[PDB]
Amino acid sequence: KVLRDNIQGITKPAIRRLARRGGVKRISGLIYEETRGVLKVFLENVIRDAVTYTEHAKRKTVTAMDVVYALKRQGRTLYGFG
Amino acid sequence: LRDNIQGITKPAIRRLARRGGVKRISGLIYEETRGVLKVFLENVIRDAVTYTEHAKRKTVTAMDVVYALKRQGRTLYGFGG
Amino acid sequence: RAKAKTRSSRAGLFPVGRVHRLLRKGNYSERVGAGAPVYLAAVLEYLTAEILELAGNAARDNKKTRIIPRHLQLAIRNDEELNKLLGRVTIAQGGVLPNIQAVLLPK
Amino acid sequence: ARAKAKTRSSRAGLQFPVGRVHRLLRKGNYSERVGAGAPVYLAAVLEYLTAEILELAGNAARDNKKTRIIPRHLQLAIRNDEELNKLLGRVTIAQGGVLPNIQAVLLP
Amino acid sequence: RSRKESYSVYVYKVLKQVHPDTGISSKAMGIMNSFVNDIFERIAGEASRLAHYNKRSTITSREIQTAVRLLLPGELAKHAVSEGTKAVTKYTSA
Amino acid sequence: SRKESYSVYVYKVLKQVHPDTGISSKAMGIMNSFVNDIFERIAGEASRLAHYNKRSTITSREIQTAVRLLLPGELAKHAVSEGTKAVTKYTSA
Amino acid sequence: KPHRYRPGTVALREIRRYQKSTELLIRKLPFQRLVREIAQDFKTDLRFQSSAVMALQEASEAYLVGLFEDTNLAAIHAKRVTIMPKDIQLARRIRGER
Amino acid sequence: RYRPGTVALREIRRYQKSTELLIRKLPFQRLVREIAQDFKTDLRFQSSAVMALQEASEAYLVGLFEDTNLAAIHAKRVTIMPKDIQLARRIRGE
DNA sequence: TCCACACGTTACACGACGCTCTTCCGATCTTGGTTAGGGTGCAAGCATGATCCCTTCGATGAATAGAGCCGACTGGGCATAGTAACGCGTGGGTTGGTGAGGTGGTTCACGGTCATGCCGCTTGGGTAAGCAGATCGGA
DNA sequence: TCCGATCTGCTTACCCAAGCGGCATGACCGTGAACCACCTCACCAACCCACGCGTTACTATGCCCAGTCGGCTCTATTCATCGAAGGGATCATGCTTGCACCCTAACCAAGATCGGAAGAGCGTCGTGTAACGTGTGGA
Repeated sequence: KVLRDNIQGITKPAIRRLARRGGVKRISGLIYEETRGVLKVFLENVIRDAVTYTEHAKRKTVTAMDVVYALKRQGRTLYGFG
Repeated sequence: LRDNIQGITKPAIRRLARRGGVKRISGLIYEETRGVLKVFLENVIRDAVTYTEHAKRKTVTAMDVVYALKRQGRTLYGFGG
Repeated sequence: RAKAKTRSSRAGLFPVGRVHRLLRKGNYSERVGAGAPVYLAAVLEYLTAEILELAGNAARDNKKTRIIPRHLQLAIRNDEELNKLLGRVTIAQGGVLPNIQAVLLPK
Repeated sequence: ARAKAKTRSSRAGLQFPVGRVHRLLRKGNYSERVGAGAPVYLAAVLEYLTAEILELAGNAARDNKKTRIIPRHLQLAIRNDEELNKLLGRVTIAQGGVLPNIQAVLLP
Repeated sequence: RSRKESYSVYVYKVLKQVHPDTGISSKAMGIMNSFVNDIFERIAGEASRLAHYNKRSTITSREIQTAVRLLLPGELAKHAVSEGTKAVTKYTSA
Repeated sequence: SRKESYSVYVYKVLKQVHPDTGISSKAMGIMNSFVNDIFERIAGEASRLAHYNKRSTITSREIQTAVRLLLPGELAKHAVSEGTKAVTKYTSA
Repeated sequence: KPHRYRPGTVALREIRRYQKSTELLIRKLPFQRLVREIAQDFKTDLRFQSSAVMALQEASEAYLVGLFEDTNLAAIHAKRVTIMPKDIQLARRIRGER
Repeated sequence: RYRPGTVALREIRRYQKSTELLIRKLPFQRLVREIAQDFKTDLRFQSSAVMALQEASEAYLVGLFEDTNLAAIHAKRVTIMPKDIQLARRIRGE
C-alpha cells in the first residue's frame, strides 16, 4: 500500500472548523492551501523526530510515547498519552 | 536610586529601533518600550538574584546572568562561558 | 525491626520513597539528600491539590461530578499562575476557551 | 605505563580532546556508564561544527579586509547560513551586531 | 505482564481530600499523571543544574527550594515554598 | 584554580582551516561558549534517549541519534558522517 | 420566501459551537492516511500505534488552532476581519517558525 | 534640508553596519541596580554582569523592534506604534 | 602609534596504560498481542452550484505630528586615587547519605459488580435574528 | 409630499433545559503477588566552619564636549469617507466515503538465557595544557 496525495484529505470544511475554534469570522478562499502546507510541514517535522526516536530503539512501530517525546523536543508538550 | 528608567532616553530608543530597521517612529513608543524593557529586566535580574541567593553570595556574577538568560530560552554567548 | 511507618506519613503528605527512588535513578545528582524527596513530594502535592480544586470548581460550575480533560483545561487556562506555568502545554481533548474578539461581534 | 602514551585524540585523527569529553560525560551525570565510542563521536561532531563556523567566519573576515575573526564576523557567519542560523536561532552573540536587512517597503 | 507505576493512587487521595464528592475520569487521570511527571522532571532538572553550577554532588532541600522559586511563578512559588518548608519541618520533627 | 577551556583546540582547528587568520579573545570566548552549549545539548539529548530505552550506557548510537535529532538538515548528515568516520578510525587501532 | 441568515451570523454561531466543544475537527481516516504517507519518506513499511496517530492528530489540531488565533489577531491588527495568507505568514514569522 | 526619511535610512544603515552598544553604560547600570533593589537590598553587581545584562536587553529590544516593524508594515504603515509592539509581544508569547 | 595577540618556558595533574572484576549487549528462541488489510451498510458530511451581501481596496482630501535643523546645556566617560566587602582557597572536624541484608506493607493487575453519571433521544420553551409594516423627525 | 430611520410585530431557526432508557464506566472489594520501601549498622567523603588574603566593587573628585533637550518649520504620513465590485458567506441537492464493526494472517514487541565483550576502578606516570612573560604587528 503506497499512499499518494493525501494532504487534500484535510478538507476545506475541516480548516473552516479549525478556524472557527480559533475564533475566526471570515476566511479568505486562498488560505486553505497555505494551511495545508503549514500542516504538512509541522507533521513532517514531528513525524521525522518520532521516526528517529522509534528507529533508535530498533523498533518498527511508532508508539505514542515517541510522538510525545518528539512534541516535547519541538517545545510543545502533550498531556494525555504518557 | 529613584526614577532611573527615564535614563533610557529617546535617542537611545531611536538608535535601538534604527538598528532594528525601523524607518519612522511614533511618539508614544518610547514610554511603552521602556516599560517593556523594564519588564524584561524585572525577569532576568530576578532569576540572577535567585542564582546568587542560592550560592550564599552577594555579588551578582556574570554567570548568574548567563544562567538566568539561558533559563528563559535566550542563550548569551561571550560572557563567562 | 520496628513498626516501619512510611515517610509519606511522617511528613504528613504523595509518596516520598518513590520520589526519592526516581531522584536517585533519574541521573540528576551523585547523591540525594533526605530533604529533597520530602520537599519535592510536598510541592507536587500542593500543585496537584491546586489544579484539582480548580478543576472540581469548574466541574461544579458545569454541573458534572467527574473531572474530564475539558475541566482541567478550563481550570488551567482560567488561572494566571497555572497558565504561566503550563502555557506551552497541550492537553488532549481539552478544547479551547470561549473567547471572541470584540471587533467580530455584530454592530 | 610501560608503553608510550598515545592520546586517544590522535587515534581517531581529531583535534578536539576525547579524554576531556569522556571525563565531562562521566562527571556531568548523564548516565551510569559511557561507552568508549561516545567521547570520540562527540568530539568529532564538535570539531566538525567548530570547523564549519570558523571557515564561514574566516570567509566573512576576508570579505571585510580583516585578518582577525571578531564577534561581528561570527554573527555574520551564523546568520548568513541557513542551517547554522536555524541551529543557533535563540542564542545572542555579544557584540555581534545585526544583519543589514532593510525592508523593501521603507526604501524609496 | 509488567508493573507500570503511576501517580494514580496519590492524586485520588488528594482529590478526595479537596473534593470528597467528585470523581475523575481515566483520561483526566492520565493528564494528571503527565502533569505530575512533567513538573517533577522540571524541578529535578533545575535542582540538578543548580547543584552542578555550584560544584556540588547532592540535592538537598535548598536545591529543590531554589528550583521551585525559579520555575513556579508569583504566588504559586511562595505557597509551594511554604508547603515544602512545612513538610520538611514535620519530617525532621519526628 | 585551573580553569579548562577549548581555546587551544579551537585555535588548532582555525589554523587547520585558515592558515593565516587569527582570532580575537572575545571571538575565542564565543567559540568556547558555542562548543560548550552544543556539547551540553548533545549530551543531554543522549542521556534522555538512553533513559527512554531503559539503557544505562551512552554509547556511540545515542550520540549519533542525538546528533540526528539536534542538528538540522545537511548539518546532521555531515556531522553523522564525520563522527562515523572518526569512530571507525578509532577502533582500528 | 425562504429564511436566509445574513452573512457573519452563522459564522459566529459556529465559532461559539466549536469553542464550546472539545472533539477533534479533522476527519480521522484522512488524517491517518496523510500521516502514513508523510512517514513514508523516513522509513519504509512503518507501522503506527493507534494512540500514536491520535496524539499526532491532537497536536496538529492544537497547533493549527493556535496558529489561527494568532492569524485572526494579525488580521484584526490590519483593520480586517477576513484572514488572508499574509496573516498566517506574519504570525509564523513573528513566532519564529520561518 | 533632506526630506523626512532620507536621514532615517542613513541612520538605519549606520546602526546596522556597526556593532557597538546603543544604550549608555551608566544610565543602564543605574536602572539595573534600581530594579535589583526590590529583590535583595545591599546587592553588589559585577561589571561583566551589568555588561551581559546590557547586551541581552539591547538584543531583545532590537529583535522586538524588528518584529514591531514587521507588524507595522503588515498594517500598511511605516510608522511603528505601541499597538504594533503589543501585537508582536502577544504573538511571540509574552 | 599602540595595546591585544602569538611565540616561548614550568610544572603539575590528569589521561593513558595494565589488570581485575563485575555488568551490560548481542545472538537466539518462544509466545502473545496487536496492526494492516479486507469485507459490508449506511448516512452524513463534503462537493457543487445559485444567489447575493458587505468587506476590502483604491481615490481623495483634511489634519497632524514626527523628522530635520539649530541653539543651549550638562552629565557620561575618561583619569586618578583610596578603601574595605567579599569571593576563593585551605585545613580540620563531622555527620549524613550510600551500601547491604532482611522483611513485611504498598501497589499494581485481573474479575466481577454495582451504583450510576452521562449520553442519546424527545419534548418544550426562552431567545435573538430577520423581514414586512406602520409611524415620525425634520426637510 | 417625502425620505431614512425607528420602532413593532409576527415568523423562525437555534440552543438550552428537563425527563426516561440504558449503558459503559469508574470505585471498590477480593485475592494475589511481585515489588520495593523501611529498619539497622559500617563508613567515609562530601560538606561545614573558621581563618587569610588578594581581587575588585564602590566612592569621591574634575572636566569637557559629544550627546541630549527643547523649540520651529513643514511636509510626508496617517486617518476618515465614498463607491463599488467581487470575494466570500449561506443554503439546497446529490452522493462519496468515513465511520461502525468482525476475521484473519502477518508481523512485531516483550520476556528468558547464555556468554562474551566492555566499562568502572584500582595504582603509576609522564606528557599536554594552563599560566605566565614579552615582543610585535594588525586595526
